[PDB]
Amino acid sequence: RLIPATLYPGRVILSLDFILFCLRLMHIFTISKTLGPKIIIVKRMMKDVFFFLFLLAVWVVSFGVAKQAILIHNERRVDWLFRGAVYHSYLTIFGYLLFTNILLLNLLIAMFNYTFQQVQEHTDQIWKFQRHDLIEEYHGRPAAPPPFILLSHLQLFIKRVVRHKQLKNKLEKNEEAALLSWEIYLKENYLQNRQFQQKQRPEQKIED
Amino acid sequence: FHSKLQKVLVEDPERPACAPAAPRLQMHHVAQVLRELLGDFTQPLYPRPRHVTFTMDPIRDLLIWAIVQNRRELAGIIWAQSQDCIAAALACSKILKELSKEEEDTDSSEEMLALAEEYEHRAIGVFTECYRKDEERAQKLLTRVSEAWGKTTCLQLALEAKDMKFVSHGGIQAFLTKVWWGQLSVDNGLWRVTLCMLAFPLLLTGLISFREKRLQDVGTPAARARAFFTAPVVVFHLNILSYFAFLCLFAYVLMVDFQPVPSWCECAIYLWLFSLVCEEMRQLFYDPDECGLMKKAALYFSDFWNKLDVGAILLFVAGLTCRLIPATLYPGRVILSLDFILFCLRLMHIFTISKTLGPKIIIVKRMMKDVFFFLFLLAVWVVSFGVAKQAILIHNERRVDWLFRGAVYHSYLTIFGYLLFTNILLLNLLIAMFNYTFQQVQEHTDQIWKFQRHDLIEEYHGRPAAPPPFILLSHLQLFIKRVVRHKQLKNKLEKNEEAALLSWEIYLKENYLQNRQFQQKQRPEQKIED
Repeated sequence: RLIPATLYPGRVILSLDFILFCLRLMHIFTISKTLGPKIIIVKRMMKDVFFFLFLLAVWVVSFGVAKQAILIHNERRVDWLFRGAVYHSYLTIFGYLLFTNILLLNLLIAMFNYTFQQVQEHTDQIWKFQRHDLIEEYHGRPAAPPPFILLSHLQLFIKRVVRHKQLKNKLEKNEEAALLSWEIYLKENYLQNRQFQQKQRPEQKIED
Repeated sequence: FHSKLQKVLVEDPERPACAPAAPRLQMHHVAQVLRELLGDFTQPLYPRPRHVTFTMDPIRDLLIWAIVQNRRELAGIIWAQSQDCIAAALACSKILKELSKEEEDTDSSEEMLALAEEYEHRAIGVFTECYRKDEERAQKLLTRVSEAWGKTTCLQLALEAKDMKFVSHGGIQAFLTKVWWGQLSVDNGLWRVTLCMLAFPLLLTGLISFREKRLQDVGTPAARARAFFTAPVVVFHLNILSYFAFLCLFAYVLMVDFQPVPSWCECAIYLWLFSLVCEEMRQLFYDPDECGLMKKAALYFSDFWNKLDVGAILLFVAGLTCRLIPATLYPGRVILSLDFILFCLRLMHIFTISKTLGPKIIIVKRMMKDVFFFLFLLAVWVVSFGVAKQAILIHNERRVDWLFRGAVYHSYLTIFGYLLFTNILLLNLLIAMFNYTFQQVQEHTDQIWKFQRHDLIEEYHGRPAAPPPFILLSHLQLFIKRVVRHKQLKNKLEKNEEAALLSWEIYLKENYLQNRQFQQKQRPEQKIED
């Protein structure tokens, strides 16, 4: 930005900054109950791509190389062959069918489904555990929109110059005694029911 | 065993030389057939002849006599008081599996194949008892040459006996991962290893990790440099990078360096393709156990990945003449291009190391079969509709050359774009042929891959410590040693220490048997029977 002459080298930095901004935008679905755990599993899906790229792009580029090799055998054009091979690879990607739809697709689908299987039980627990950190963070957040939040950012200084009661508070002792007695009664009921119901197991009956 | 023992008894000719009228049974006769069953790698258990005189370990021989003729209840009773009970428990399974495939029966051939799977579990359950009392002392008995079982280790028996549930225990996998690295620590990662191998001046700083902190705190600059080339993972990374750089160079000369005077990389492609086969001299030539040369050739031919590696030279077979006379441009580009394609296909073997995609390549190598016929399910109708495309055009025309290009263009357009049959009818055929053989492989692929890991680990342990580009210095240096097995996976311990190790094993075996019987008496069916 400071020196705007570096157009050709410099557009890519800001464009990839935009791409990373968009990637950071993807965190919003943790609130979504139906897609929160889904983003959770995708964050573990991300690993297989790093190597499926080496499984795909290398052979795509290889066949692009054979495309230029078909053309002519011997030529000396570093700049021209770059554009030609780029165009050939782009055409191959847009269109190859023997390897893309048949051989690679099931590799992809299988690498997916292997780690898709057996995650139904645990993702719910993981996401319902991770909810609380965001809930507490946004509880502790100021009550102003980010565009305007400066009014409180310039106002939270005088209080310091001269935990919340929602998730952690002190009760009155007289009421707490009744609460503890209620808890004692319910614990006694639970233990009594638990032992009464566990004595009825068929293995326990056979042992008896 | 009786029949084969009779055969070896009658076939030995200088045994009847003293008295041909009566055949006399001796000790070496059972030993020879026992070696035949158990494997070539072991020396004969009973020495050749050349009051009461016990042999060493007088229980192992009674255990063989009980195991061979399939005596279930005697077998456990005799094994309950054995000297070494991982090696014996694995040899008892190896013998049973070997002698349970050429019996010509369905009753005892099925009984012994199941008794082997039980001595398997005995060997597994004894070893996890040792692996939970200690960590370092639970592997020194994993790799120790046994003088009472044919001078072989407890790991080579399991590996060669097709023990699929023992070499994938976890206590076996930790020991294999430990030698996959060497003397350096394992809790480092792969990204750090690549960062250090890419940047040569990146090992003298506090980046890479180490175990046996005597060399980590007081770090010797000379030893630190040598440790990485000693490590086999570094050798593997150098090999993969060298092969990939070679393949890129071959692509480069395919692109632009294609001169009648041999381009600066023609001799280079010859020599660095020889770089693959010169190591093949080591893999094929080496026989750690006494094995036949024709058996070595058959084993090499049985490997489809090795078949692809050979097919690299097989498609060289049409390439050297095309290079020698470069006028055959139009016929000759395809040979080298398909050679590149086969090179890329051979490059796909690298993921066997990848824990998450190793078994995945394993299953894909069995996925490859369905494509051979789905091609006949797809391409034939694609070409058929391409034919109808030209049939729509005009009815009668005589242009062999022109209609070829026209039909090729029509088929290419149809492939690029048909939608009624591609996405709807064919897709689910494909997906189903996939998912049918996808289902029910979750349990076995892990065992198969964890079994196949050891061969690559041992190969790269036996590999030289130099990169393929430079490995010629050792290829020209491994000749003077010959002119005038390793201790990592097979070594001899000191007898005084071995006695204590065997006593520790005896104590843990007793504990395991005691717990096993105490826990099996508590089954509900057993309680009802009681």
